Formats: sequence, C-alpha cells, structure tokens
Amino acid sequence: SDTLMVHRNTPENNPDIPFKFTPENEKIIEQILKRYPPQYKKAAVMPLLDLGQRQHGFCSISVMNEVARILEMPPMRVYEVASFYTMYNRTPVGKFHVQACTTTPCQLGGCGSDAIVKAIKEHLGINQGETTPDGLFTFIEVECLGACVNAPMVQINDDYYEDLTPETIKQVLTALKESVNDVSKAPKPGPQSGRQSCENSAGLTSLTSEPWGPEKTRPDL
Amino acid sequence: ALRRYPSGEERCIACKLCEAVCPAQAITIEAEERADGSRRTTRYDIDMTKCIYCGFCQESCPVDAIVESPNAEYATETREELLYNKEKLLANGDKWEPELAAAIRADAPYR
Amino acid sequence: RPSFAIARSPNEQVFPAGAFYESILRWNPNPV
Amino acid sequence: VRTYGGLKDQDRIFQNLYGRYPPDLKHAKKMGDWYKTKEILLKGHDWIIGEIKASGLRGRGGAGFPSGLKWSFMNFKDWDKDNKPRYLVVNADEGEPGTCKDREIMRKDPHKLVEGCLVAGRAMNATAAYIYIRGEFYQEAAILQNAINEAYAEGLIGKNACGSGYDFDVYIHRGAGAYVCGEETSLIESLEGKPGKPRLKPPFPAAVGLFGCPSTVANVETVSVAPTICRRGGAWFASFGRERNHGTKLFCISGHVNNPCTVEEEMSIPMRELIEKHCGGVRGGWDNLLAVIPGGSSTPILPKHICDDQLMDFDALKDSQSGLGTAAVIVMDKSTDVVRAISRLSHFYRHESCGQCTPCREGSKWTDQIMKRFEKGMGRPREIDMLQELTKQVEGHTICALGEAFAWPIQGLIRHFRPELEARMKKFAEETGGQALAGGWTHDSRQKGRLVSPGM
Amino acid sequence: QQFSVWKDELTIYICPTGVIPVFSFLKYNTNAEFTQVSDITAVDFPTREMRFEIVYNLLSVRHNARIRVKTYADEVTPVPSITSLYMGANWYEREVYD
Amino acid sequence: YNRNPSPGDNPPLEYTDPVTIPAGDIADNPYWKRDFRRNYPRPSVIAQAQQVALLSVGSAAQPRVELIGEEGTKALVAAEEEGKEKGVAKYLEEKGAEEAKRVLALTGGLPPTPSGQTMVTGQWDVHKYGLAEEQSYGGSYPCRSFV
Amino acid sequence: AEVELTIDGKKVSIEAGSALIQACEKAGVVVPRYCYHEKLAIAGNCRMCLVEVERSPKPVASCAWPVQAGMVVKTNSPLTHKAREGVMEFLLANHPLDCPICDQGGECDLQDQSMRYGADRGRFHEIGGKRAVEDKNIGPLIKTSMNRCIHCTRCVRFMNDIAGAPELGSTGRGNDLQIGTYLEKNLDSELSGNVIDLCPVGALTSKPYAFR
Amino acid sequence: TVRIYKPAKPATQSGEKNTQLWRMDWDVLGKGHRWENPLMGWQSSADFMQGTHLTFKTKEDAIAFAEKQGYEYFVQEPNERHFRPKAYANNFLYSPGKLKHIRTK
Ligand SMILES: Cc1cc2nc3c(=O)[nH]c(=O)nc-3n(C[C@H](O)[C@H](O)[C@H](O)COP(=O)(O)O)c2cc1C
Ligand code: SF4
Ligand code: SF4
Ligand code: SF4
Ligand code: SF4
Ligand code: SF4
Ligand code: FES
Ligand code: FES
Repeated sequence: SDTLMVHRNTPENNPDIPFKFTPENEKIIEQILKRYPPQYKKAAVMPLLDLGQRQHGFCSISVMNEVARILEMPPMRVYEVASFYTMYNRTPVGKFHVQACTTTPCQLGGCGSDAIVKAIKEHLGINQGETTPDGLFTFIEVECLGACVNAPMVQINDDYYEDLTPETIKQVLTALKESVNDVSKAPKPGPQSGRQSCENSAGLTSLTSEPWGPEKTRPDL
Repeated sequence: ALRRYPSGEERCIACKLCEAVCPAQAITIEAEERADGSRRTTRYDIDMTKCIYCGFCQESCPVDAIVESPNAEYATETREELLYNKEKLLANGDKWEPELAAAIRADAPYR
Repeated sequence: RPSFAIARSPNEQVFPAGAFYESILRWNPNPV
Repeated sequence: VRTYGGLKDQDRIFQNLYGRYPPDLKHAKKMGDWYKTKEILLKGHDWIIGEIKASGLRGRGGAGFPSGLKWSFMNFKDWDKDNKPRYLVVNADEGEPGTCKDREIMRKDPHKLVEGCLVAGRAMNATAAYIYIRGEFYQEAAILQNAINEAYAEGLIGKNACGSGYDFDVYIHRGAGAYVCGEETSLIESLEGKPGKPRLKPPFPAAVGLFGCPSTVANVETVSVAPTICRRGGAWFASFGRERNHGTKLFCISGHVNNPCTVEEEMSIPMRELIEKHCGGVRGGWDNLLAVIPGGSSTPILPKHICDDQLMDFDALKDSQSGLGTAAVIVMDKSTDVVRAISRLSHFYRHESCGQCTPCREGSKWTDQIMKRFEKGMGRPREIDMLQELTKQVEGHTICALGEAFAWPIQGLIRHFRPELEARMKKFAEETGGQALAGGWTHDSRQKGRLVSPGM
Repeated sequence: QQFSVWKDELTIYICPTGVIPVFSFLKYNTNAEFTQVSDITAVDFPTREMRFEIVYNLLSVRHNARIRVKTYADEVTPVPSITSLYMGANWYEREVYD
Repeated sequence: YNRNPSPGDNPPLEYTDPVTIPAGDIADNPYWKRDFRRNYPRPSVIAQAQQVALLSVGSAAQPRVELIGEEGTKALVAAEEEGKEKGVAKYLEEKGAEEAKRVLALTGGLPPTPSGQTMVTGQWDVHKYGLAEEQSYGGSYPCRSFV
Repeated sequence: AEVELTIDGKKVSIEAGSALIQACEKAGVVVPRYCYHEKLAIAGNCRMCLVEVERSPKPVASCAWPVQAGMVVKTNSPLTHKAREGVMEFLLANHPLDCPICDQGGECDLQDQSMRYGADRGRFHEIGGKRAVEDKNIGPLIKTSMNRCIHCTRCVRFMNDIAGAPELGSTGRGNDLQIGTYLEKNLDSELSGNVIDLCPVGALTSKPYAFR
Repeated sequence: TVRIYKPAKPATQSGEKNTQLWRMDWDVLGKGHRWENPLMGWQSSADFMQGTHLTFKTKEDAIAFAEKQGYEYFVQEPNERHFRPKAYANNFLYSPGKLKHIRTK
C-alpha cells in the first residue's frame, strides 16, 4: 500500500530512541549465531530483525542500528534487508495485524475473500492499510499465504484462520478483541466450519486404512 | 518572442536546443538554477542581424517558448536596436501572445 | 493519531517470543 | 495400455498427511522412518544417487529436473580435496499461489524431512543442511524445529548421525516474506543476510553456492521422499507415471471445487478423475467448468475442452503448452471473470518481483497496467498482440525464471480467451461511443484537449 | 588503378599522368561517348600525402550514362588540364585552383 | 472562393496526422526490419590485383576450372598472388591476344555498353525521346515538341 | 593462457576467466552496456549486453559470461536485434520525459544507445502513468532527480567497493526499488563526485554545475 | 604549436567513437583567445584557429602534415587500459576469515 520505502524521521521512530535487546533475547541471539559459520554472522540479520520486531513492536530505525551493531554490519546493509522483506513493519502496527490473502485461489475458493475483506471492513469501520482508533487491529491484504486449499483464510499475527465465511471471520476478530483481557477467550487457530486440516469435508477418500511401517523392505536393506 | 504559461511563468527551461540547431549562431544562452531552484535562463540573446528567419528554433522547442511572431514591421534606426536580450523578447511575447496563441492553435496539428 | 503496540519500557516484550524461538532454547548439538 | 491413477493406500509416501498421528518422533517410528538409516548411510553416496536416479524422480518445486542427476553434480571431480563445507539448502518457501503441499509435510511429518536431509546430504557429501521456511509459516517452523531438536536428542542427526559416522547438522532459517526467495539462487543470497535478489548462473551452486561453498537447493517433497526411495526401492518408485515420469505426487486442488483438498495420487493421472474423485468434482458439475491452472499461478491456463483428457504429468501438461508446476490445481467455473483471475496474478508478480533486472522490474508493472485495463476493456484489440510481444521480450531475457512466471500466465490467457478480451474491448467502445485508443484513452481524447501522439 | 560501384555510380581511379589519355578515351570511344564534363571539384584529405582528390563527373547523353573519374595531387604536384578536350572544363579547373 | 476560409481559421481537430500500418503499427514491426539506413550498400571496389584474379580462375558465377576440394585453394591464392605481382597489362602480355579476346567474351564479344539511368520500361535503359503527337507550335515556329 | 574464440566471425584470444564482453573490446566489437563498468564488479542487471551464443537456449549476459574454450558469438543477429530493441522499450517505459531539463543531455548513454539500438517510437501510453519517486538529500554536492534512475547499481558498487563508503544502497523491492540512503544523511567520501560521472543517466548530478 | 593526440573517452559516456582517430588542435595563447564584448557580454576573439581542428588516421599522418605546413607540434601518447580478467563469480568468493567488506550488488 502506502508503505514508504525510505525513512521518515518521526518522534516515535528516529535514531535517538535507544534500543537494547532484553537479557532473555540475548540468550536467543547466541543460539541464532551458533547455526551460522562464525565469520558469516551477518547471516543472522533476518533472525535478529524479527527478534527485534517482536520485542520493540516494530522494526524501528534504532532496532536496525542495534542489529547492525551486533552483527558488525554497515547499517545501510540492514536498512536494505528490512525494506526488501515484507514481514518487517517499519511503521507501527496495531495489537493485531490482520493479513487477508486476496490472490486468485483465495478469490474463488469458499466465498472468495471478497466478503472476507468486506466483513473485516464492515466489522472495524476501517479501510485497507489504516489501523483502528484504539490500536487493537491493523488490516492489510497480502499474497498467497500458503494455505490455498483452505481458502478464504487470513493471518492475524502468527496463526492462520482458514476456511472462513464472512460470518465466522467476523467472530474471529471480535474474539481477538476480547481475548486481550482474558486469554481464555482466544480463538482456536486453524480452519473454521468443521474441516480439520486440508481434508475432504465429505469424508476422507485416502489414507483410511491402517498405515504400514518397516514391514516391507527387501533383504538387501 | 519568448512566451509564458497561463500563470505568467516563463516557458523557457534553458535546454539550449535552439542554440544548438541555429544555422547562423544567432542565439546565445546562459542559464543557472534560479533563487527557487528553477532551471531558467540568465541570458537570452538573439542577434537579429545574424538570424536567417528559418523557424528551426521554434521547430525544436520542447515547450513552445521561442516563436516567430507574424510581425514583419520592426525596422530600426540602428543595429544595436536589433540585438534582442531576454528583456526585449519577453516583452515581445507579453505583447503578441494573442496572435502567437492563435497561430499555434491553427498550426499545431500539422507539427 | 491512534495508539499502538509500541514498547513503553525497555525491559518489556510487546510480542511473545513464540513457539519457534523457545524451541531454539531447548536446542542442543549433543546427544543426551 | 494401462491407466495411471487410483493407487492403493499401501502405496503412498505421506501416510500421515491427514493428521492421523501427532508429529512426535515416537509415532514416526511406527511410520517406518529412521528404520534402517544405519544401512542407508553406510551404503556409499554412489548407492544413494543410483537409487534416486533409478526412481525417475524429478524436482517437485516447479521445474522437474532429474534430482538424481542434480545431486550428482555436487560430487564434482575433486569434491573430497577441499576444506570448505558443503551445504544442502532445502527449499521450503512455499511461494506459488495455489500451492500448500509442503506446509503439510512440515507439520504432519517433519521427520520424513529431518531424515530426508540426512540421506539427501549424505549422497551429496554435504556437511550440514539449511531449511528455508517462509516466515508466515510460524507454527510450521516450531513443529519442524521440534523434530530437529528430537533428532539431535536421540542421535539421529548431528555429530554421529544414526551411529553411521557421518557428521551432519540441520538448521532452520525463516524468511520475512518474499516469493522470489523461492528461486534457486535467491534462496542462497537471502541466507547470507542479503536482499533476496537472484544471482546470474554461470556460477552454479554445485561449484559456488551458499557462502561461496558447494551447494544444492532441493524442494521439501523432493527430499521428503528420497529416504523412502531407498527403503522401498528405485524400481518401486519408478513403477508409477509414464515412461519418463515416475512416482507419486501431492495435489493441492483449490478453486471452484466442491471439496478443496490436497491429495497424494499417482503422477500421470488424468486430471478429471483427479478432480472428480479425490475432490468431489467441479462445483456445480463438470459442465460448469471453464478453465484450470494445472500448476501454480506460474503455469498457463487450460480451457475446459483440453482438460477432458489431460494427464497430470510433467511431460503431458507440456504438450498442452503448460507445465505440471508445483502440481497445484486451481479450477475455474463458467461464472469466473477469467481475465480478473489472470490479472490478479499479474498483480501478484508486480509485487513479488525483486527489481534487480530491467525486463521484470519494468515488465511486471507494465503488464499489470495492461491487464488492469483489459479487465474493463479500456484498449483496442491490436494491443492484445502488443501485450503478446511484451511477454516474449521478457520470456528469456532475465536473471531468473520469475520473468517466465509472469509472462506465461498472460500468454496462456491470450491463447484461449482472446474473444473474451475482444468482447469487452468491443463493449467498452460502444459504452464510450468510440473505439479505445492505445493505453486506454477514449476516442475523443484529442477533442477534449488531451495529448495524443500519432498512432495512439 | 581501380574502380568502384556503389548504387548506380561507377567510379574510375587513375593516376594523374593519365588524365589526357583516359579522358581522350572517354570522349571519343564509341562505347564511351562522354562528351560533357558535368563538374570538376576537389576534396582535401590531409591524412593522405597527396592531399587533394580531383573528382571529375562526366555525362554521356548518347547512352544516358554517367561516370566518375578520380585522381590525386598535392600542393606541389600539378594535374594535366582537360581544357583541350572539354571547353566547359576551363572554369571548373579555375575553381579547383582557387 | 480564393483562400476562404483563411488557413488561420481552418479547424485544427479536422486535420489528422497520418501513420502507415507497418511503420506506425504497435505490434508488427521491429525497427531492425525497416532499418534501411543501416543496411546501406558498401562500395564494391575492384583493383588490378584481383581483376587478373577474376580472369585467372573465373568467378562464383562463371568459374573457369573446377577448384575441387583441397589443392584448389593453393591455386586460388596464386590467382590473387599473380595479380598482385603482375598487373593486367602484364597478364595480357603473356597469355597473348586470345585472353584479351576472352575479355570481350565477358560481354558477349563486343565491348559493354554503359548502363542507362531510366528504368521507366522495367529495365535500366536509355530513355527513348520521340516527337510528341501534338506539336504546340505546329510547324510554324522553330521549337519542336518531344516526349 | 589466452584461449581462442570467434566473435562475429573474427578470431580473438584473451586470458581465460575473462568476461565475454571483455573479449569484445579486444575484437573491436561494440556491445551495448549500462550496468557493466570495467572498473567495477559485474552486476548482470541491465540486460543490454545480451548476445547470441551457440548451444545456448537463451541470450547470455556478455558482461557476466566466462569465455569458454571455443565458443561462437553473434552480436549482430536477429536475436540480438530483438533483445536490444525490447530491453530499450523496458528502460524507457517509466523513464521521465525530462531530456530538456536534464544535465546529462548530449552526453547520455541511454539516448545514444536508444538511438542506435532501440526502436524510434515508444509503445507506452498507459493511463496509469509512469513511476515517480521522491528525491533525496545525500549532501551538498550531488543533486538528485531519481525518476531518471535505470537501476544499473554503478554508484552503489562504486561507493561500497571503490570508495569504502557503505551508506548508499538500494532499499525496497520490485518496481519500487529505490537507490539512496534510507536515512537522509550526507555522503562522506572524497571520491564522492565520481558517482556523477559513473551514473549512466542524470539522476545523480553535480549541484555546482546544474543547468549551466 | 599544435597538439597531436587521440582524444580520451569522456568520463560521462561509455561510447568510444571519438577516441578512434588522431586530432590536431591549436594551443590557446595567453592573450586574444577570448574577451567579453562591452555591449552584450558576448565572447569576442582574435584567434582565428580557435574553432578549427584536423583529423588524421595515424599519428604519422599528423606529423607529416604539420612538418609540411611548418607548424610547431607536440604529441602526447594515449594512455592505454591495463587489461585484467573480470569474473562475475568473484562477487561471491568464499572467505575463510573476516569479511573485509559486505558486498551489496
Ligand atoms: C520465482 C520462483 C519461485 C520459486 N518458489 C519455490 C518455492 O516456493 N518452493 C520450491 O520448492 N521451489 C521454488 N522454486 C523453484 C526453485 O528455484 C528450485 O527449482 C527448487 O526449489 C529446487 O529444485 P528441485 O525442486 O528440482 O529439487 C521457485 C522458482 C522461482 C523462479
Ligand atoms: S529550446 Fe526553447 S526552451 Fe529550450 S532553451 Fe531554447 S528557448 Fe528555452
Ligand atoms: S529562425 Fe532565426 S533564431 Fe531561429 S534557428 Fe533560424 S536563424 Fe536561428
Ligand atoms: S525476473 Fe528479475 S525482477 Fe523479476 S524477480 Fe527475477 S531478478 Fe527480480
Ligand atoms: S538521463 Fe533521461 S532525461 Fe536525462 S538526458 Fe538522458 S534520457 Fe533525457
Ligand atoms: S543513481 Fe545512477 S548509478 Fe545509481 S543506480 Fe541509479 S542510475 Fe545507477
Ligand atoms: S491463495 Fe490465499 S493462501 Fe494460496
Ligand atoms: S551489461 Fe551485462 S547485463 Fe548489464
């Protein structure tokens, strides 16, 4: 949408807000590093950026500078990775960040994501891109989220809400709104209306028999 | 004559195309960035005793700035009166704009 | 204009570490 | 003389596709995994490569190249005379619209992949594996990381993998959202902490890849079958499909079906039986069908009249001037706006182009604006030919195959739906009282004092 | 010395000592009734020792044919005049000299 | 009637700038198949060094001897080499007068006629001036009419 | 050792491990380029140096193709004519109509290689218009006009490799990829003005020289 | 004195056609090359060779012409490019130790 691909020097996002990873995150960092060859520690920029996007709230310019400092990189080389990839909110987002797939598989399957987007806009009185006045939700459309046989589907923060009707996707959101106070009201992640995962709703047409194990292998092994 | 947009801004942007194409080297142009950062001429001279009146300069203009008026009666007492600076050429456009516009209107589709 | 989920305190974690990052803590390159 | 399809339940690779068992290592033991990995590793890499080559397996990530041939390449002439590491990069990016097969492998049976990397890595003599997960698959990665964690715990992968004396590590790396990072080289640069802009090949990962080291990228399904290809046999797997196309396949069948689902089914199956039996058939019956995308969004469209006897096969879909792709099957009814469906894909590729090269950075946006015009008929018919030419100036003039990925879907639409493109160009002309100009301008643009070049 | 053919123009390259015999042949031969000199000009090539290229243009109204003959000179080498064969060449050669 | 309306009141919208179908089309012309300026002919230059050659062994049109395979190339260079060592006058000297007679055989026996410049009849020829059917001055005046 | 290939029918020798474009400047064969510079790393981005090579399904980037033992290369075939005409159409589709107000005019590789290798006329007339991007402040020396950028990467390679100034880069993706610094910061390098001359187009121009 | 040289390639372009030949120019003298007209500010001149140049195929031709015309003449020789193989694969070479810079493409 209107995501600028340059920096705007705002009072909540400027190179003067200090950033420092929490001690609990510091332990997570050194795990990340051990997976890469020592001299290629820049290979962890995406894990650290994501790890900084979850502690601070969004990928501010200070968090990228912090990561650039840890991994001994020129900060521009980090500004490039952050801006190239779309899971990095370089502007702040709401408490929930509604991502609805609007690609052709999700525009045809089920109701077809047109009513799903309409339901989101109907429930929140917001348009695409803007966030709600109380900051609980940010809404965008996205590209194939990799769950096409379960369309219409949406990704809120880290959970996929598949197989949506414009009625259920309305109650998925209102559950999220009330789930901030009591965690017991959090919606169940996954598909809605019956289907468990990528099954055939009108019964299972495959893998209904007892599975085999190491039974059938030749003597040569 | 040098011409202006409907707002009074000069149309000339100092590309120097007419200075290049002139067959008689009668045009001398000096430009700079103006106080507001605009690409505008500081000098604009036509030696009217070097010109051959071919129209190649108005042919080449990207923005219809330099034009040749329908005026032929401008005979002078001295040759210094025939060395036109930007002050004289803008004044010519400021006076002749209604015909310059009506000539361009009538002749534009063929250009 | 509206509010946001932006870090107010330096030590607090606005978005949870997630199940993946926890499984990087139980990691071990050696047999048990 | 024989039909391909309807394979038995005792003939499938991904038994727990439908979530029969929890993904823990204990249940994977009953599945037949990690069974005789000791023997498989101690058998030389040559024996593993031969078993893969015999299987006829071709890549399942949308290109279908011989995987046994491919993994031999990284065993170059003096592969044992270098101190550099060797890397297996498992492509789990799951980018193609229509495709969701590998998220099911990663959650339901990660150990079919965790063990698959070991046999894949061993055959290529690699020192470690990196698995590149699209970041949007967060639970897919936590589950898979748990499988890796448990595989390290019991000595299945790690220092002494399965007690075989082979040293092999396995790491997850998650992305931050980019379909182009599913490309061969784009995967490698992203892993090096760079923007996922693909690299030019003459340098080939088998020589210089991740970290400049010998490398091989392979799909999750490609790697998730190879151990079974050994424990069951190259002849066992080479028993399906047609002469040059073998084995099983997953099939994410979305769109206007009455029961969308993925299914593992024999390659070279006729598409209709695949649609009409595993997924319940076309919504509103078969006659309501208009067109199918037989791969993901990167394969050309197929009209109803050729779908009737089309084998879902690598070679067979090629003769249809299409591809098997990722074996994603998006079907469309006779109530679809087909140009809108195609134009949405042309919009997807405009957003998923990296921007490194001239033909796809300028051509993915140019084609999108043409397609957005063609939906509403703002154009004249001779522009359809002009759009055909534009796609063919992208087709083989790019660093990566994403240029083909946005040019092919447009071309296939021109190939079977031009009268639909022509019908709504004609309608817009009568609607505005004049044939549209090139670029979408109205016939009277010059009359209303617009700027219209000769020939627009 | 050589001849070249471009589209419909045939050029004949000759050494300066042969100006009289060659133009005598082109004026009087039956297949070469080139009885006008259309033109005589020079082209300066300062990269060449012999700077000047003397280019004559002939017409044959009998055969509706044109032909070009080229020779060379410098600031000190002279060229044989053709004023004895072509009265009209008097002023052209004066222009080359001037 | 004359100059009415003036050209300065002719409507601009009426005149339409003309584009031809191939050159101006948007989908059936690469520029390079109409780039006739860069397909310009090169001058074709023949010197005495390889006029003796063309007399020695013939031409791709009318070869003199077979020049079959190898051992013909060594004769091919000699024809060019003999031209560069001895010119046309020397070549006709040693072959005698019948080589000079074969030179006229290149044009059918007579010397060639120079090419005419009309081609109004389909072939490049002399334009055939004839007396016009109607003579404007009749016969009364010393000016006659030709076509 | 110098291997032997034939380019455009003529034979050329050159050290192995050379670019095929390099074998062309030795063989006196002109090949169009935008991203490739002799003094920089090979980038492969513009697609203007595509030539025909035997046993090769698609045109090859001559700047990035290693000279092989005995290759045969055509720089003047219908394949190369079609590629150079088509790539020129792409680079000129969102390029601004600013040749009169640009300081690169009369000294432009894009107009000189558009006149020599592209069609004479554009087919781009979209009602949606061209791409426009905002200008940038990278110090007192380099005037910016970034609509003109053709994404060659010559200044980012120069600033990062030659000059050791890793502040310039390309943030973004797709048709919205933009050269500049993310933060509005001055370029601090004594070799800075060298990107003005390296710039194929006039997006990165000289502030003191502007319009004079 | 005249200057005989092959013009170097402009820094601003990659085309090399103006480098093909040898050019002969006339050196600027200290006085009379340019001065400003009092009337319009146009640039006057008393050097009648300022707008002239000759072009030659070889350096020898330029010397021969200047010797024969009686010019003083100075020759500069063109600076030649030092060849070096360029490989795209250098962009991605393995580094066993510290990365000396982070390449950005
Ligand atoms: C734009 C683009 C996107 C791709 N996305 C994926 C993907 O998401 N997953 C995948 O397995 N392969 C993907 N591929 C194919 C890979 O480049 C590569 O062929 C494959 O991952 C490994 O080869 P294999 O499937 O033959 O083993 C993509 C290719 C392109 C050009
Ligand atoms: S061509 Fe026209 S716009 Fe350009 S400098 Fe000359 S008068 Fe000004
Ligand atoms: S009309 Fe006059 S000023 Fe214009 S180009 Fe011709 S001579 Fe020069
Ligand atoms: S084809 Fe070019 S622009 Fe498109 S993704 Fe690949 S490298 Fe980027
Ligand atoms: S850079 Fe673009 S605007 Fe500037 S002169 Fe060249 S083509 Fe014209
Ligand atoms: S600013 Fe100039 S040098 Fe840098 S990428 Fe753009 S066109 Fe290339
Ligand atoms: S299209 Fe929406 S998830 Fe694949
Ligand atoms: S010069 Fe080879 S692609 Fe740019």
